[PDB]
Amino acid sequence: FYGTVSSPDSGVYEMKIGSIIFQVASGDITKEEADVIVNSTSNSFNLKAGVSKAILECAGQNVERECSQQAQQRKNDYIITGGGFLRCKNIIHVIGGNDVKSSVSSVLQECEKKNYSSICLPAIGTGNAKQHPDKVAEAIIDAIEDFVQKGSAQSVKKVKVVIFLPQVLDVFYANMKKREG
Ligand SMILES: [Br-]
Repeated sequence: FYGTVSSPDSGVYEMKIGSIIFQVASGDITKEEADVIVNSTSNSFNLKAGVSKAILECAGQNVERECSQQAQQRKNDYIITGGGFLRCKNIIHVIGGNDVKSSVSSVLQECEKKNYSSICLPAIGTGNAKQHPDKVAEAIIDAIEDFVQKGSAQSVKKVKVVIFLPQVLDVFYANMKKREG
Protein backbone atom coordinates (compact mmCIF):
# COMPACT_ATOMS: atom_id res chain seq x y z
CA PHE A 1 0.00 0.00 0.00
CA TYR A 2 2.78 2.45 0.95
CA GLY A 3 4.37 5.02 -1.33
CA THR A 4 7.38 7.21 -0.63
CA VAL A 5 7.81 9.86 2.05
CA SER A 6 8.48 13.35 0.65
CA SER A 7 8.08 16.96 1.79
CA PRO A 8 5.65 18.87 -0.55
CA ASP A 9 5.71 22.06 1.48
CA SER A 10 7.94 23.30 4.28
CA GLY A 11 7.50 21.18 7.46
CA VAL A 12 4.95 18.88 5.85
CA TYR A 13 5.68 15.23 5.11
CA GLU A 14 3.48 13.08 2.92
CA MET A 15 3.17 9.60 1.48
CA LYS A 16 0.51 7.65 -0.34
CA ILE A 17 -1.35 4.90 1.44
CA GLY A 18 -3.21 3.25 -1.40
CA SER A 19 -5.16 6.07 -3.04
CA ILE A 20 -5.00 8.36 0.05
CA ILE A 21 -2.47 11.09 0.49
CA PHE A 22 -1.36 10.92 4.16
CA GLN A 23 0.32 14.05 5.50
CA VAL A 24 1.74 15.22 8.81
CA ALA A 25 2.78 18.69 9.95
CA SER A 26 3.21 20.57 13.23
CA GLY A 27 1.14 23.54 14.20
CA ASP A 28 -2.26 24.79 15.23
CA ILE A 29 -5.03 22.60 13.82
CA THR A 30 -7.64 25.38 14.22
CA LYS A 31 -6.06 27.15 11.24
CA GLU A 32 -6.74 24.26 8.91
CA GLU A 33 -9.36 23.86 6.26
CA ALA A 34 -10.78 20.33 5.66
CA ASP A 35 -14.16 18.70 5.22
CA VAL A 36 -13.79 17.21 8.73
CA ILE A 37 -11.62 18.37 11.62
CA VAL A 38 -11.25 15.91 14.48
CA ASN A 39 -11.28 16.97 18.13
CA SER A 40 -9.69 14.67 20.75
CA THR A 41 -11.76 15.20 23.87
CA SER A 42 -13.13 13.48 26.97
CA ASN A 43 -16.02 11.02 27.25
CA SER A 44 -18.29 14.01 28.19
CA PHE A 45 -17.33 15.87 25.04
CA ASN A 46 -16.64 19.06 27.10
CA LEU A 47 -12.87 19.02 27.69
CA LYS A 48 -11.36 22.46 27.12
CA ALA A 49 -7.66 21.82 27.62
CA GLY A 50 -4.86 21.72 25.09
CA VAL A 51 -5.96 21.23 21.54
CA SER A 52 -9.61 20.74 22.64
CA LYS A 53 -9.51 24.21 24.22
CA ALA A 54 -8.35 25.73 20.93
CA ILE A 55 -10.92 23.76 18.91
CA LEU A 56 -13.93 24.62 21.17
CA GLU A 57 -12.91 28.31 21.51
CA CYS A 58 -12.44 28.72 17.71
CA ALA A 59 -15.53 26.63 16.83
CA GLY A 60 -17.76 28.64 19.19
CA GLN A 61 -20.52 28.23 21.73
CA ASN A 62 -23.06 26.71 19.33
CA VAL A 63 -20.72 23.73 18.81
CA GLU A 64 -20.19 23.47 22.59
CA ARG A 65 -23.94 23.27 22.97
CA GLU A 66 -24.37 20.68 20.18
CA CYS A 67 -21.74 18.59 22.06
CA SER A 68 -23.43 18.62 25.48
CA GLN A 69 -26.85 18.09 23.84
CA GLN A 70 -25.71 14.90 22.16
CA ALA A 71 -23.70 13.82 25.19
CA GLN A 72 -27.01 14.01 27.19
CA GLN A 73 -28.91 11.93 24.62
CA ARG A 74 -27.06 8.58 24.68
CA LYS A 75 -23.70 6.98 25.41
CA ASN A 76 -21.59 7.97 22.39
CA ASP A 77 -18.18 6.63 21.37
CA TYR A 78 -17.81 9.87 19.32
CA ILE A 79 -20.08 12.67 18.21
CA ILE A 80 -20.48 14.69 15.02
CA THR A 81 -21.28 18.36 15.17
CA GLY A 82 -21.22 21.29 12.86
CA GLY A 83 -18.00 23.12 12.23
CA GLY A 84 -18.96 26.42 13.86
CA PHE A 85 -16.31 29.00 13.04
CA LEU A 86 -13.70 26.43 12.09
CA ARG A 87 -13.02 25.97 8.35
CA CYS A 88 -14.73 22.63 8.05
CA LYS A 89 -18.14 21.09 7.33
CA ASN A 90 -18.22 18.94 10.50
CA ILE A 91 -16.18 18.34 13.59
CA ILE A 92 -15.91 14.73 14.75
CA HIS A 93 -15.21 14.67 18.49
CA VAL A 94 -13.50 11.43 19.51
CA ILE A 95 -12.55 10.27 23.00
CA GLY A 96 -8.82 10.70 23.46
CA GLY A 97 -8.63 7.75 25.88
CA ASN A 98 -10.36 5.37 23.53
CA ASP A 99 -8.65 2.90 21.19
CA VAL A 100 -7.10 5.20 18.59
CA LYS A 101 -7.32 2.76 15.67
CA SER A 102 -11.03 2.36 16.39
CA SER A 103 -11.56 6.13 16.58
CA VAL A 104 -9.78 6.79 13.27
CA SER A 105 -11.66 3.93 11.57
CA SER A 106 -14.90 5.55 12.71
CA VAL A 107 -13.83 8.98 11.39
CA LEU A 108 -12.92 7.49 8.00
CA GLN A 109 -16.27 5.66 7.75
CA GLU A 110 -18.21 8.78 8.67
CA CYS A 111 -16.37 10.80 6.07
CA GLU A 112 -17.17 8.23 3.35
CA LYS A 113 -20.80 8.31 4.39
CA LYS A 114 -20.78 12.06 3.69
CA ASN A 115 -18.72 11.78 0.46
CA TYR A 116 -16.03 13.94 2.04
CA SER A 117 -12.53 14.21 0.55
CA SER A 118 -10.32 15.70 3.29
CA ILE A 119 -9.77 15.07 6.99
CA CYS A 120 -7.52 16.86 9.48
CA LEU A 121 -6.87 15.34 12.90
CA PRO A 122 -4.60 15.90 15.86
CA ALA A 123 -2.33 13.24 17.39
CA ILE A 124 -5.41 11.76 19.05
CA GLY A 125 -4.83 10.70 22.66
CA THR A 126 -1.47 12.38 23.19
CA GLY A 127 -2.94 15.28 25.12
CA ASN A 128 -5.02 14.91 28.24
CA ALA A 129 -5.35 11.17 27.72
CA LYS A 130 -1.56 10.77 27.79
CA GLN A 131 -1.33 7.96 25.30
CA HIS A 132 2.20 7.40 24.03
CA PRO A 133 3.00 9.13 20.73
CA ASP A 134 4.64 6.09 19.15
CA LYS A 135 1.56 3.92 19.78
CA VAL A 136 -0.77 6.70 18.61
CA ALA A 137 1.14 7.08 15.33
CA GLU A 138 1.08 3.36 14.75
CA ALA A 139 -2.66 3.22 15.40
CA ILE A 140 -3.61 6.15 13.16
CA ILE A 141 -1.62 4.79 10.24
CA ASP A 142 -2.84 1.22 10.84
CA ALA A 143 -6.45 2.50 10.67
CA ILE A 144 -5.83 4.12 7.30
CA GLU A 145 -4.10 0.96 5.97
CA ASP A 146 -7.05 -1.20 7.02
CA PHE A 147 -9.56 1.18 5.43
CA VAL A 148 -7.64 1.13 2.14
CA GLN A 149 -7.11 -2.66 2.27
CA LYS A 150 -10.89 -3.20 2.67
CA GLY A 151 -11.52 -1.10 -0.47
CA SER A 152 -13.41 1.49 1.58
CA ALA A 153 -11.50 4.57 0.36
CA GLN A 154 -13.67 6.08 -2.37
CA SER A 155 -14.40 9.73 -1.50
CA VAL A 156 -11.59 10.15 1.07
CA LYS A 157 -8.45 11.41 -0.68
CA LYS A 158 -6.45 13.33 1.93
CA VAL A 159 -5.81 12.65 5.62
CA LYS A 160 -3.59 15.17 7.43
CA VAL A 161 -2.39 14.99 11.05
CA VAL A 162 -1.61 18.49 12.38
CA ILE A 163 0.38 17.96 15.53
CA PHE A 164 0.81 20.47 18.37
CA LEU A 165 4.31 19.45 19.36
CA PRO A 166 7.15 19.19 16.87
CA GLN A 167 8.55 16.27 18.98
CA VAL A 168 5.38 14.22 18.30
CA LEU A 169 5.67 15.12 14.63
CA ASP A 170 9.12 13.56 14.69
CA VAL A 171 7.59 10.30 15.94
CA PHE A 172 5.03 10.28 13.09
CA TYR A 173 7.78 10.98 10.55
CA ALA A 174 9.80 8.04 11.80
CA ASN A 175 6.74 5.81 11.54
CA MET A 176 6.10 6.87 7.92
CA LYS A 177 9.79 6.16 7.03
CA LYS A 178 9.46 2.73 8.64
CA ARG A 179 6.50 1.94 6.39
CA GLU A 180 7.58 3.52 3.12
CA GLY A 181 8.09 1.46 -0.03
BR1 LIG B 1 -1.70 17.04 18.71
